[PDB]
Amino acid sequence: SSIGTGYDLSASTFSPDGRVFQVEYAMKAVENSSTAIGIRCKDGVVFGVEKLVLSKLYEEGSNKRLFNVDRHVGMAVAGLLADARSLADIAREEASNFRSNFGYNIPLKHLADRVAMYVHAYTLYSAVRPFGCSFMLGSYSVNDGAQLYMIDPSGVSYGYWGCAIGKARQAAKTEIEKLQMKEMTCRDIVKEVAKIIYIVHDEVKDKAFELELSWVGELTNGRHEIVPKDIREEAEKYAKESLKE
Amino acid sequence: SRRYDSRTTIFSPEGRLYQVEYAMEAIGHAGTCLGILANDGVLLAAERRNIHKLLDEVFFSEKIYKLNEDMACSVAGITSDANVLTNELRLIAQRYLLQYQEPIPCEQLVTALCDIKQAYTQFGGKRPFGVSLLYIGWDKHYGFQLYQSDPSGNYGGWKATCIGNNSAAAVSMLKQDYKEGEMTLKSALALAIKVLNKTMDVSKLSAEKVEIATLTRENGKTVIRVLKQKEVEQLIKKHEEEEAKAEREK
Amino acid sequence: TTIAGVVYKDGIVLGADTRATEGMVVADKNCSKIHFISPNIYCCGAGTAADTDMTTQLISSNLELHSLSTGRLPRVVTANRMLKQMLFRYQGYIGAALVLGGVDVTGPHLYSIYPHGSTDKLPYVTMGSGSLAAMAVFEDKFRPDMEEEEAKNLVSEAIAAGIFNDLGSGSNIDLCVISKNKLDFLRPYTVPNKKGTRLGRYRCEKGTTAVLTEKITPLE
Amino acid sequence: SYDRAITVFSPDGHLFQVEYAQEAVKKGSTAVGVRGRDIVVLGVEKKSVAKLQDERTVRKICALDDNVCMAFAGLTADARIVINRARVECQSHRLTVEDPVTVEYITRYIASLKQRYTQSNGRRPFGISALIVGFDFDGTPRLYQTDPSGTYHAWKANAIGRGAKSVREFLEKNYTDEAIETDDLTIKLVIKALLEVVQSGGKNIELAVMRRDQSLKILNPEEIEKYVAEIEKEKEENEKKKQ
Amino acid sequence: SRGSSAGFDRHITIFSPEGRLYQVEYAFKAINQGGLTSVAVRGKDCAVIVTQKKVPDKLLDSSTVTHLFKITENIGCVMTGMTADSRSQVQRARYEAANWKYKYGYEIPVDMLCKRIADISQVYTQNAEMRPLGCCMILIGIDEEQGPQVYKCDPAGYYCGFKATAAGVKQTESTSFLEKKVKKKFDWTFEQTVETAITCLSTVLSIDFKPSEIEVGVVTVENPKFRILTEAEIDAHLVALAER
Amino acid sequence: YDRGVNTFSPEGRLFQVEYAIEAIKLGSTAIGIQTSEGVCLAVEKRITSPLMEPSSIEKIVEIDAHIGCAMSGLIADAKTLIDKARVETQNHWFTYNETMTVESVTQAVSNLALQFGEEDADPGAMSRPFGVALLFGGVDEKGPQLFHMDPSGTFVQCDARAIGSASEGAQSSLQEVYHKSMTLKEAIKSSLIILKQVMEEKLNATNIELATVQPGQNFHMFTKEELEEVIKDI
Amino acid sequence: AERGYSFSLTTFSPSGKLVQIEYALAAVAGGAPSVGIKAANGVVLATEKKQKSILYDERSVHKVEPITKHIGLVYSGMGPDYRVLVHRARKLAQQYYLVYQEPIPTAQLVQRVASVMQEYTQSGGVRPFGVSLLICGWNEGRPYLFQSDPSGAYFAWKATAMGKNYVNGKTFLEKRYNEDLELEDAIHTAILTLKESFEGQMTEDNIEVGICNEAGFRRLTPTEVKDYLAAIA
Amino acid sequence: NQYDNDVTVWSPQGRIHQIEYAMEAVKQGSATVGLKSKTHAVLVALKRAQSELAAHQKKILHVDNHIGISIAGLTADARLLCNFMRQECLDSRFVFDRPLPVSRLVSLIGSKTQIPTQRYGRRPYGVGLLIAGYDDMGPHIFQTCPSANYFDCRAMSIGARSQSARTYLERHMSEFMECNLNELVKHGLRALRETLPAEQDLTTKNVSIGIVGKDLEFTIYDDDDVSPFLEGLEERPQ
Repeated sequence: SSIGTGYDLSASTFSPDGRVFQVEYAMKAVENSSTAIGIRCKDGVVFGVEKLVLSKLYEEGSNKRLFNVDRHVGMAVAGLLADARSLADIAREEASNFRSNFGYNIPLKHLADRVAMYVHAYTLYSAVRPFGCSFMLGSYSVNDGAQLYMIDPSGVSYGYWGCAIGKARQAAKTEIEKLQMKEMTCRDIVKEVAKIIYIVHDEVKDKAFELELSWVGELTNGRHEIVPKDIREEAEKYAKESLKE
Repeated sequence: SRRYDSRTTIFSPEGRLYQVEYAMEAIGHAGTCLGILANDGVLLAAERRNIHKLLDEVFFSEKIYKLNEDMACSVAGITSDANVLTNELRLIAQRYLLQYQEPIPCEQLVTALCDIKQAYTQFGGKRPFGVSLLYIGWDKHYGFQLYQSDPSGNYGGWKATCIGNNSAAAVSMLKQDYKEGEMTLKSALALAIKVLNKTMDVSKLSAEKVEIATLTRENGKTVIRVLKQKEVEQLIKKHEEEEAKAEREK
Repeated sequence: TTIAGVVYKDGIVLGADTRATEGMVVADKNCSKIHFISPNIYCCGAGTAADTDMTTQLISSNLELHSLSTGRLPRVVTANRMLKQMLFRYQGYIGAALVLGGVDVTGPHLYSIYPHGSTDKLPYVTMGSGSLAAMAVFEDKFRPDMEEEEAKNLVSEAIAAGIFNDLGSGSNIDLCVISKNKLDFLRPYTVPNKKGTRLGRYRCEKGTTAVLTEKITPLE
Repeated sequence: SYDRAITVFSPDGHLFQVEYAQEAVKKGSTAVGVRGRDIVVLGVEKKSVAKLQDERTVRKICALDDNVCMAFAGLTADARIVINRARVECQSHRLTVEDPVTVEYITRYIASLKQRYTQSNGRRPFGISALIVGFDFDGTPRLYQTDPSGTYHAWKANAIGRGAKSVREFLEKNYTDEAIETDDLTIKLVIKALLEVVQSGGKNIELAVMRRDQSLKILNPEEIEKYVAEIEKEKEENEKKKQ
Repeated sequence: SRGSSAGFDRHITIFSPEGRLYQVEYAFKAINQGGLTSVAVRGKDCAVIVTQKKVPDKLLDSSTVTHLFKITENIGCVMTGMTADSRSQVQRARYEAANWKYKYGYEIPVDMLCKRIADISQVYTQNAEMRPLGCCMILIGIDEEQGPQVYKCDPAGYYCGFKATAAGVKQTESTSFLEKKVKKKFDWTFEQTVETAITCLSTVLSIDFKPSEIEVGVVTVENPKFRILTEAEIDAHLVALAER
Repeated sequence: YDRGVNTFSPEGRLFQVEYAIEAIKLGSTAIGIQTSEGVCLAVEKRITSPLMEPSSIEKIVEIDAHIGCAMSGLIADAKTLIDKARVETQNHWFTYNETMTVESVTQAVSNLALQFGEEDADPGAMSRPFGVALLFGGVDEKGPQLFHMDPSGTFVQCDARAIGSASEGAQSSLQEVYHKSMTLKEAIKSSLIILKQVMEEKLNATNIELATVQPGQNFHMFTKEELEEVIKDI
Repeated sequence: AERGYSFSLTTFSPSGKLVQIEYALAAVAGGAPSVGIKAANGVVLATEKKQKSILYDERSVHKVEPITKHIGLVYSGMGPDYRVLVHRARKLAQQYYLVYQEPIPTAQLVQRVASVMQEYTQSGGVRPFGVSLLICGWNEGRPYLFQSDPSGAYFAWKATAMGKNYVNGKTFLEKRYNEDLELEDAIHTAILTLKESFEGQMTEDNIEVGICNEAGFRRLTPTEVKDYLAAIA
Repeated sequence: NQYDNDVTVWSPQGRIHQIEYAMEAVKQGSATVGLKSKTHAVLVALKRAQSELAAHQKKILHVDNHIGISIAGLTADARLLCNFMRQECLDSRFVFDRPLPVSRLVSLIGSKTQIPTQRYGRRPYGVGLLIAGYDDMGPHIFQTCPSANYFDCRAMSIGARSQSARTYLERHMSEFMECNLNELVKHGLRALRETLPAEQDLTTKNVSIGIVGKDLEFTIYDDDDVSPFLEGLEERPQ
């Protein structure tokens, strides 16, 4: 599971055992990133991000890892940040063009497929390098329901009920599988998200951190929004207190 | 990308182009081809590498390309590259003809192709054309002419020369036997038969192994003809009957 | 020019006249206006002659490529699509008026194709300067599911109507019969037109033309 | 198209491709040129005298215009390219400007061309050096030289090619206002310089001269033999009756 | 020779000294990295696809996990190998089909679709700038006259029609099984075909699957529209195998 | 081992730019002195043969009537930048009807700094940096100015500056003798002195070139006699 | 995003060899064998179409392909490359027909296809085709048989073999075959020279045959090939 | 050493060495600091001279009436980015007749600088920026890295020996939001000062100041126009 004899210098080159190591290395860059999770319930989708603070000099809300891709579509990223931003711009443009050409808000599965094809386009040639980030797209509509998709550096796109990316992926997933989100509401979910984040955080290796939270559902009339300071601090308190047990 | 680039248009530390020289090496392993100038014509004579019992023979020749109604050429190296270059030569000749409404001088045609080959040596990152050429022709400026070009886009005019396998030996032999201002098509034919007979690895020499073409001037028109196997055998027999004649004297 | 096409029980009958005019002067008395598209598809052409020639040849070529690749016999819809899209792309500047007919796996099919790229699928069509006469013949004497000889008679009648009532048309009548298992490229069907026999002999005898200069050139 | 940096800097600050080009020049036939008063002469060494070869087709002394001639050393093909481009520019100068062409101008054009080929993607430096010779309007005679780098300078006399250092030294020691006081003396100086590196002959020396508003004059081997004869005579009437 | 290498013949798609293309073979190996196996069988009046549906996590919307794709209303495909590459190739196939109908006025035949995709892959095989796709496409559909059709294309550029094929890990074994079961000469019916494919996959991996561990695509003469079976009907096919 | 022309060293620099800086260290040394009475530029010609006409060696050129430039290193590369500068001044004159500031010209030439590269570029783009150091000496509204530019593109104003092989020594010598109230005569004198110190050949009238730009006088290249009158006062 | 490698992948060795071309030829001399015989009144092309399972539908892909109505093709080497060359050859033929309104002479088609093959030995970012072609044709009364190799060179043959054991097939042809043969006898000796290698029972579905007389090129029906493979008919 | 020379090549551990090496170019530049009050945004920069007979490098550039920058690294890349920012601001005023929001300008810089970190033969921008601005959301200090990443700072310092400044700033953050202009520039100057040995200190020769605010367009002070700021500082002794 580690061949590096020139077989890992280009995305236009297979390894003798049928692998593309550049994509794997980009994935590894995602693995070294702070954890971000997203979870889908019966009236929307909620996002949570462990945003590591590298300096107290940085303002509150700097280096956001939560994006508005469209008025109905939110985005949570993990990995090389600039890449994530570029992909956010791509997603935005795709959604915009879809609206201009077809008249209505782009379906999430389609936006996912498009952006994912765009990502996959960077895993074929030596002229460019794969995106060092994975991202989640969340949306809600009455005609489609609540939807949550995830895309990795290879270009793979899947639909999820709950998902996580970054350092503590599997631990976060284990914490997530304890929830019955198919019956809970986003309201109840925010607390659980914050909770899982606070659990999964490693205060020893990583110093201070900031919690990012995102709504998108029936409570917001389909608009992807930031979690109010009130609900956010409530969930944080619930988390800190749940951490002492 | 920078990794896979073989860097074909690049100087070597000694100040030379490796791919051009290697191409010359490829040429060295090709069918022997020589040309001799005379006062009443000029000729090409070349070794045929396409000599197998099951070949069908549908063309006038194998290594003798007609370029123009007043000009022909022979080749040595990779044959496909030769097809490319010969096609281009024809194109050039017709362009000149369209422009000036008179045949292109031979030197101009040769230079025109050689600039393309040179261009291939200087930029593009492509391999050069592994081909040397011999040009025979006539024009109203310099009369009968023989030229030679290498894959470097370098060319020269000759009174006699050779190209291909065992070229150097052939050149020495030519230096011995040639006859400045005293050359005829008959004598030159004999010389060709001689040098070809010595340079060719396969001795005895059958017409199945050689290909001769002459360019001559008859009645205001230019005539280019490929010798039939019969005439060739006449020439060879003449060579042997002259060789067995000078060996009696001892 | 008068060209027509009809759909009968077993296939398709195409018809054309053979006059080619430059202005109001007959240049050709035996012009071929029925073009090969594919072994099962043929096309009559009116409008700008060179344009119909090149269009029809190009489509024939592309269709040969198509069938060569598919290993199957071409469909008429394919010819129609290629023609109409090419023609639309050029906005009527390619003056090809066409009667396209053939037999498929789906049966016989007849389209009329206009130079702007519009098409019509119809049991009977006419194009050209003599198209209204032929159309009159059709609208008077056409019935669905005709037999071969009846259809041939109808089409030849329409082409004749055009020939004798249009100054743009004349000379002979060409038919092309295409069925599920036969191809009758009759050329020409019947010449209802003849030059009258020469009453005189205007033959000039050797030496009657004065010559200033002669030059004999032997060949081989 | 091919967009790759061929000519780049080395850690010691050298342009290796240009140096190798200069080596290619150093493997070239020796070419020398001297400037006189009303005459300018250029002579080139080894003509690769195969004798089976037409000399006319292998001359290393070309004319760019009626005003300017030139010799070279290096890769003959590259030389052909640069020469023809120089010719085109010589005519375009006449088109764009009623006046003909100055030697320094065309020298500058050629130089800039080479430099351009030292700094462009995909391209490879011209492996030649040129001796440009001419008479400008106003009558001043001039000799310049270029280099695969793009640098160019004026000279009173110079040499390029195989053993350029030797002939340069000889010219340094022999160039006087006494020598080249007459045309026949300048030509003599050129032949004398060339015979100091050539395989000692006269059938291996090509010599061309330009003078005044007159055209370029190439010297036939008879005249060259005559000059080399008067040379050997003076080399035995001022060097024999002394040592 | 016999496994010799020279230059970059193991990095880009150029010839090895014995005239092989290593990168292509590596792509074939890259197909198996998915760890899945697909079976395709042609009947007398139908064509059937079946593939493992490995969903190791409940955090997934099974509904989005599929290797079965609709190329056209009457043309179905199964992909095996690298996922993203597979979806790329699926998009390309869809485009080629739509474009085909737009230009030629009739529905594209499976033969020509597969040939087209393969033709495209050959370019990746011959150009150095890009690497082959680590995927394998099997198309099924009903042609107008030739009956039911199963075709398949390679990362090498090979394509062919089959009575039965398979792709992935258990490929050779599935081929052995199927080529054994074809020689018998039995009434290749709808149920016979479905059961044949399912049992091929099952025995080759040995499972007696749940109806949620595989997915079955199908196309019939009576119903040419490519249909993806519900878990219910799949189970209905499962319980019928545990009777004889 | 071959890498791209736009590759960073682990230290955070471009190899090609640094190697170009190295390439300057072989160039003829040049001296510029800024003074309220004018700016002077002096450079050695480095004649390698008595056969070489030294008047065909110009390492000091006129950018415009109020701006001169002294160059060191690969002169062939310098010619391009000089021409670009001249064209720039003339365009500025054409558009605005007023002369360019020395800093503006310098900045203009400096804009062609790291304009090299392989992929993602025009087919007529530069493949490598310019291996040349420049000294611009001019006069404008801010008075006499002197700027220095290197292949990094970084340009800076200087009171007295030396470029070339003997850069360090000459710069030290300059530091020892410069004050913001010298006369132009003292400047020229000093320049010629330090130049003679660092030059390997004997300083004479046909061995260096010297040029001045003063507020009352356009760019002037000193003649042979004008040079002799100065070298006299060694 | 993508552009393209603009340098040659095929370069001269110091020995003077174009290594990639010779490796391509190595790829040819590893493929199923093919035979071509020119026989006075016609031409025969035949090849080993041996599948790898009974599952393969041999009635779907062919090795003997028509280029036009009077020209046919077979190959030895890599399939996909051959397919590319077939499309290209057909296109070239049709261009010729559009310009001259006359069926393309076999030699001209061979020359154009050979030019295409030569391009891929010098143009940037590509390897040469791993395919040798046998091209049969009927033009100007006479029959024609050519072979084109990956270098882009072509040769006219009276008869030849390519692929595995092509040397022994070639000798077999040199002895057990000559002129004045009718197309039938030629088919006979063609299946005979293919049988000098076809390891196993050579059935009517194990080989593919195509003919070219002055009535056009066509692929032989499996029935006709069975009748010929009855060591008779 | 094989994952060193191309930006398109990931290392086996999930890093891109060309980007990091590019980041190292920031540290080679003279230190610069930037801080904001609630009304003003201030850049202070330690200029730097080759020899004593050379002037001190420009460190602060004007972009728009409400936006200025301080550079650290390759000066050519700095001028490149500067021209880009100027053009974007001009475009915004041309089309909308309103000044371009600082955060959006920064976002544009991120987008532009990300591009060549993914294309073969391209290199990252070898320059770090501190951006001082004022808009409808008040004063702003931004930081841009060669990694194409950007940060909204409350205060920051970059360049050689800037860790000290970073520490000092990190101590006096709570004061900044209520400081007056003189005090703000003071703090910036002290932060810049801690980036020097005890031997050397600030001068009217090696310090540039840049201020923008609610009552002041972006302005650059140096030479004698800096003196009023310096002459009001505590002679911090070792």
